[PDB]
Amino acid sequence: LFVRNEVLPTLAKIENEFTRQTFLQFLMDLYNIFLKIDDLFLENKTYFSILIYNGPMQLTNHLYDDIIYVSSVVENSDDVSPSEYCMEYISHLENLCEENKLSFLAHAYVFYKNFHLSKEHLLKSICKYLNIIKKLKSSTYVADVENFEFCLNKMSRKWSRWEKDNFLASLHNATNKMMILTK
Repeated sequence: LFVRNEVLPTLAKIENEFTRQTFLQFLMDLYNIFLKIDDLFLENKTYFSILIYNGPMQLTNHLYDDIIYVSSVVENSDDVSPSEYCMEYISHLENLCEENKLSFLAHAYVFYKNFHLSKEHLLKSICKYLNIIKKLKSSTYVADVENFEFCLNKMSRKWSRWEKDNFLASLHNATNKMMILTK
């Protein structure tokens, strides 16, 4: 199956060598990137049926609820909105998807993947640092990534070698643009 034999090794190979106001913005940025992914799936309902019919993932809803919670323990909470950088990235995903649906899909995947892989350490240590009592809904593991990986395996069964090549190459680009959203 494509994920275990091709995607996960490729990601392994791709391994080489801040106030509360700011944290709320961080979550708003993440909410909007993930929301955009959900919108670009629905805007191509036919192409992405296996990820839709698989049924919605829970992460956007978790972040939504987590933004409401964190809003409650931030002064001037209604002032904060998505950052300049996030709105670039949202347009970039539109554009990516417009050009090549699998180029876009690689970027969605890596985003779900790298968030899963880093969320628990990040959100615990940020919420410690900023004295934010309640653990966030979006730090919980609810198989979003596993479900993503399940759908990749099924989609890859109807992909040309070329389409797989594009997807695996696109992981590099997505991995990099990931890091850049870490400040």
